[PDB]
Amino acid sequence: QLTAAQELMIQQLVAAQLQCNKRSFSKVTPWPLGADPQSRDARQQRFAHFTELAIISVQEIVDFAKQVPGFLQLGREDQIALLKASTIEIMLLETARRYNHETECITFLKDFTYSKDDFHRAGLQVEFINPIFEFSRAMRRLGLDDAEYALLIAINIFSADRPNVQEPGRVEALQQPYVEALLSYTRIKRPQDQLRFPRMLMKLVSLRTLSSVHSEQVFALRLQDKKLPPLLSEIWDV
Ligand SMILES: O=C(O)Cc1ccc(COc2cccc(-c3c(Cc4ccccc4)cnc4c(C(F)(F)F)cccc34)c2)cc1
Ligand SMILES: O=C(O)Cc1ccc(COc2cccc(-c3c(Cc4ccccc4)cnc4c(C(F)(F)F)cccc34)c2)cc1
Repeated sequence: QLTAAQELMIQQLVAAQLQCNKRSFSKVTPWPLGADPQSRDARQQRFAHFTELAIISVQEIVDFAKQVPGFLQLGREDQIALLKASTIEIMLLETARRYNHETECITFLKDFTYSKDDFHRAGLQVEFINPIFEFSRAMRRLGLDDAEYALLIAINIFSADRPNVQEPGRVEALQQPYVEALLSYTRIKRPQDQLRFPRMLMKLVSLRTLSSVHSEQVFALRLQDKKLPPLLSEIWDV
């Protein structure tokens, strides 16, 4: 019982997500192969490889948001305020989406697959990596399809409570149709489990905390002179 209008909205979202991601292929610094043991330079090269993946992701996320129906109707100031806050959360959703529970690794851009050890080997701290993997496993147990991921991202974008939002009324009104679509879609997909929808919305709660956990990781780089490139530092370093 999805209405025609809801079906159309969902098609648009899934088509946009697909196109934007394919556009992230249409060259990152390599993962260091052939390094010496305990190497300063190897570690920095790993970190640099990761910062460049993050820079690819942020561009994909902005490109996707611009395609989300209603986003560009908002004032430009609100567009920026919404994307600034949602970028890390959407990035962690797309990360969770690429977790393989069999291997316990994350695969980025098809070719780049990494373990907890590999993230640690690049200089990221256990206090950040562990909750990300915990979240990824919890996301895996939900079994979201492409429509559910796209809808959840749209809902995340139109959060009226982000810092410096000018027209929170308009933002909340834009969130409504996407919340309503996800409610309808989840009922049809799994009618016997009436909790899958609350459990999904609850992942937005966890993402808020992960953003805070991420802020602490960013801060921990300041007392080990391992700083972010300027682009990432602008959106992430307070
Ligand atoms: O834009 C492009 O064509 C390509 C591109 C894609 C990604 C990035 C880096 O990744 C991000 C992620 C979250 C937001 C922005 C961001 C934008 C970006 C933006 C654009 C349109 C609507 C909304 C947001 C614009 N202006 C910002 C400003 C300000 F002070 F206002 F100048 C401050 C802080 C962030 C921003 C950037 C930079 C470029
Ligand atoms: O694959 C596709 O098709 C699309 C796609 C392409 C790329 C990506 C993201 O790619 C990555 C890969 C490795 C790390 C990050 C990264 C994160 C995010 C993060 C952190 C730990 C583990 C997983 C993810 C957060 N913070 C970082 C910081 C910090 F200092 F903390 F600011 C520094 C450097 C990297 C990071 C990002 C997603 C989707």
